Order: sequence, then C-alpha cells, then structure tokens
Amino acid sequence: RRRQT
Amino acid sequence: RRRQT
Amino acid sequence: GAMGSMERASLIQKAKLAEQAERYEDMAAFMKGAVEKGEELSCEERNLLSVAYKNVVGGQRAAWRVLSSIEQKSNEGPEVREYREKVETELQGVCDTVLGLLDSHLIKEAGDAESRVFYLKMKGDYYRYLAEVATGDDKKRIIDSARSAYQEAMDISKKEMPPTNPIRLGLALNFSVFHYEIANSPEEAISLAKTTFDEAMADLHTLSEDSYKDSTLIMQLLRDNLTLWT
Amino acid sequence: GAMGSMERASLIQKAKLAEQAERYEDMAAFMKGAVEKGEELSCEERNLLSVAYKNVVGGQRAAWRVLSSIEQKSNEGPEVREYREKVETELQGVCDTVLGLLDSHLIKEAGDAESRVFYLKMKGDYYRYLAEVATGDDKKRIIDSARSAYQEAMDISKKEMPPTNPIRLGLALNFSVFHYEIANSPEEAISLAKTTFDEAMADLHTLSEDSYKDSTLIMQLLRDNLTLWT
Ligand SMILES: N=C(N)c1cc(-c2ccccc2)c(CNC(=O)Cc2ccc3cc[nH]c3c2)s1
Ligand SMILES: N=C(N)c1cc(-c2ccccc2)c(CNC(=O)Cc2ccc3cc[nH]c3c2)s1
Ligand SMILES: [Cl-]
Ligand SMILES: [Cl-]
Ligand SMILES: [Mg+2]
Ligand SMILES: [Mg+2]
Ligand SMILES: [Mg+2]
Ligand SMILES: [Mg+2]
Repeated sequence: RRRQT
Repeated sequence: RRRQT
Repeated sequence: GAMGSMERASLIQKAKLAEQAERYEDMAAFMKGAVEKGEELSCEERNLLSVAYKNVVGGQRAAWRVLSSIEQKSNEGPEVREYREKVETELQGVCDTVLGLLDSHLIKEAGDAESRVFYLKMKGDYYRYLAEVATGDDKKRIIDSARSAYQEAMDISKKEMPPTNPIRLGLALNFSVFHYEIANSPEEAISLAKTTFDEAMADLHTLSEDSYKDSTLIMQLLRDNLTLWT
Repeated sequence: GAMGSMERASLIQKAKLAEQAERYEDMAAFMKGAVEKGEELSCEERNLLSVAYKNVVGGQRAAWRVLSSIEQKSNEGPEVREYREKVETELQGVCDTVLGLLDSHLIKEAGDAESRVFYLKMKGDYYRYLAEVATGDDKKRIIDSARSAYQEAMDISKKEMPPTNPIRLGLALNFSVFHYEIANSPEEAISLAKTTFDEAMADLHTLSEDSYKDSTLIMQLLRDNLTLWT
C-alpha cells in the first residue's frame, strides 16, 4: 500500500 | 440506486 | 482562446494524459482547443471530448444536487441559495460551452451518421443538464431543444445504424431517462428502454465477441433502469 | 481578494457547504477569504482550512505522480514534460498560497500550543509537498524548512500536549514520513513512529471513550506505516 499521512 | 446514463 | 498556440496533435496528446491523471477540467480545455482548430474529430477524439465534459459536468451536477437538497430542507440566511446559484451558474457555463462547440461547427460539418448522431446526442444531453436546473420563462424551450436533438439523432440512428450500435444504445438510454425524469413521460421512457433492449438482443447473433461485449454492457444499463422503474 | 466583500461567518458557512458538496477548490477559496479577514481561527475553522487545501493539493500530487511516472518511462516530444510542469507549477502555487497564509499571519498570532502546533505542522506539510517535486538549487533549503517547522512543532507538542493528542499524533505521523521518503532517514522514521505509538498506548488509560477512538484511529496509521517499512 501507499504509506499514510 | 440512481438511474443510469 | 488560450489553446490557440498549441498544436492540434499536442492538444489531443495532453487530453489523454489529463484523462490518465484524472484532470478532467484540463482534459476539457484541451479538447475545446482541439475542436476550435476547426478540423472534424475522429471517433476517438469525439470520445475524448464527451468523456472530458461528462466528468466536469458530472461533478457540478452532483454538487448541485447536494446543495439543492440542503436548500429545500431549509425551506420547510441567503448563503445556501447563493452558493447553489454559484454552482448552477458554473454548470450552465459548461453546458453553454459544449453547445457552442456543437453549434460552431461540429454538427453542420458532421456528414457521417456515426459522427452526426454522436453530436446530436451530446446536444440533447447538455440541453437536458440545463433542464435539470431550469425553472423559469424558458424551461419548456430548453426541454423541447433536448427533445428535438434527441429525436433527430434517433431518426438517423434507426435508418443508418444497427440496433446493437453502442452509440445508438447510449442515445436510447439517455432519451429514455429524459422521458422519465425531465418530460414526465414515464411510460414513454419504459417503452423505449424495452424496445431498444429487445431489438438489440435480436441482433447480437451478428456480432463478434468484442462487439458483443460493447453492446451488452449498455443493454445491461437499459435493464437496470427498467428494473428500477417497474 | 475576491472574498473581501463576503462576511466571515458567511465564508465559514459556505466552506462547510462546499465540503458536503465535495467542492474542495471552492472550500479552499472560502477559507482563504476567511483567514484574510485577519481574525484568529477556531479549532473547527482550522480543520476546515486544513481539509480544504489537503484535498486540493491531494489531487494535484496524485496527478503529478501519474504524469511523472509516464515522463520517466518516456526517458528509458515535449508534451509529457510540458503538462507535468503545468500541474507542478499549479501545485506549487497552492503550496505557496498556504505558506503565505501561515506566514501572514496565522502563526505569529497563534499563542496557544494547540493552535501554534497546528499551523507549524501545516507549514512542514506544505514545504514537504514542495520538496516532493523540487529538484534544483534550493531543494535542500525547502527540505530544511520542512524539518525546522516540524521540529518546532514537535518540541511544543512534547512540552504542552499529552502523548495521545490527535494533532501531536498526526504531526508525528507526518514527520516520520518526511524522514522516510524526503530526508532519506528511514531509521529515524521508524524510531519516531515506534516511540510515538508506544507513548500514546501508555496514555490511553486516561482517556474517555470518544478521545480513545480519536487517538487509536491515528495510532493505527502509525502501525500501518511501521508494518509497511519493517
Ligand atoms: N479515451 C476514452 N475514454 C475512449 C477512447 C475510445 C476509442 C474510440 C476509438 C478508437 C480508440 C479508442 C472509446 C470508445 N468508447 C465507445 O465507443 C462507446 C461505449 C461503449 C461501451 C460503454 C459503456 C459505458 N459507456 C460506453 C461507451 S472511449
Ligand atoms: N469539517 C471537518 N472535516 C472537521 C471538523 C472538526 C471539528 C473540530 C472542532 C469542533 C467541531 C468539528 C474536525 C476534528 N478533527 C480532529 O480534531 C483531528 C483528527 C482526528 C482523527 C483523524 C483521523 C484522520 N485524521 C484525523 C484528524 S474535522
Ligand atoms: Cl457564493
Ligand atoms: Cl501544458
Ligand atoms: Mg498544426
Ligand atoms: Mg402503465
Ligand atoms: Mg463582518
Ligand atoms: Mg536497522
């Protein structure tokens, strides 16, 4: 997945 | 549902 | 306008990039500029035009419906009305922009039935979108403009296209929804959807596997609306 | 600017309507106008500001990443570069617009720790977004501006806020991602995410059911990144 911010 | 176009 | 100094091919190329980037407002401005070059559009380019403005106007309509619902609930300060008017005016601008392109001069230069039916369907679609928000002295005329564009497209498609043609089917789908929710003719909407579905079914046997999938994809949308309405 | 003639309260009201309508560019213009009224912003209004520009810049970044990938593949005519530059320039304009608001004058007027930490996190976020696309003579300075804003926010939050505070946690999350993918310090990113998660866990027992859910929602994002990175 795409890292989270 | 919402009708389709 | 602001795209007059870019090559036609470069505008088409960037419209495809903006589609991949889901930048549909950019996509529309690019295809607007391509149309204004004055050359007829190919089948692919016509779809790029339709897709771009469909998504732009699709977001505006959805926004209009949210605000309009809030407004009506508030009628059971001026800010709700004001902002709904703002979105509405912007939506009408896009609709007028497309109608301007069709009228100057995509429609009169479209001699093929495939291209002419495509543009007249678009004309009906965008008079219909104007109709969704119209309320005053010329609502009836907006509605009749949609009807007339749709009707000419249907007459040409019937004469010149097979019953499974995806553009003919999409036109029938949208003319049916026009009848149902714009013209208050729900029974016309249902008859047209049924007759369109049946005559396409009877023609599927002539099609290739690829055309078969294109046609049935849209026959299912006709079936979905029939299921919703009956 | 163009919102100078609308009441502050009316701008806040319409920013909430635009949020419900998913019109985030409208939402941002409204909150920009509200900030420029010159009054400090309440906690809710600060969140309306952040949400609006997050979504606007979020679409631009996603578009930039698509086009940038296409561009690099093409480097294994000028149109791909040109359109990526266009999106990039527009993204940098929004980033500069937010940084201008923080600097004029939200930050210097923010005396509370909750409000000051909130704005300094935002400052780091938008220097980081500029860093994601920077390549030239002052990339390092952009990166250091993000680091410095993040670092001051972390020092204040540590002194003045409990380890479970959602803003402190969101700040730690984003400072950790800065370390990982901007500063090329993956081990700093992992330590910060772990230490932040653990110290919040040890503080959950002091919280109400509602605050418990707010904090753990963001602790899970820290856990997700830890899981991705190790
Ligand atoms: N970039 C794009 N979006 C497209 C490029 C081309 C294209 C055209 C010619 C040559 C190359 C590409 C497209 C072709 N679509 C159609 O013909 C009609 C159709 C068929 C099925 C459905 C289902 C919902 N709507 C539908 C519309 S769409
Ligand atoms: N209109 C909106 N979008 C909001 C209005 C208010 C608000 C504030 C004060 C009074 C009334 C409403 C919001 C409050 N959010 C927070 O405090 C921080 C938080 C917490 C959890 C998560 C998970 C992902 N991100 C998160 C951010 S958000
Ligand atoms: Cl307004
Ligand atoms: Cl460009
Ligand atoms: Mg040329
Ligand atoms: Mg009946
Ligand atoms: Mg006032
Ligand atoms: Mg190690």
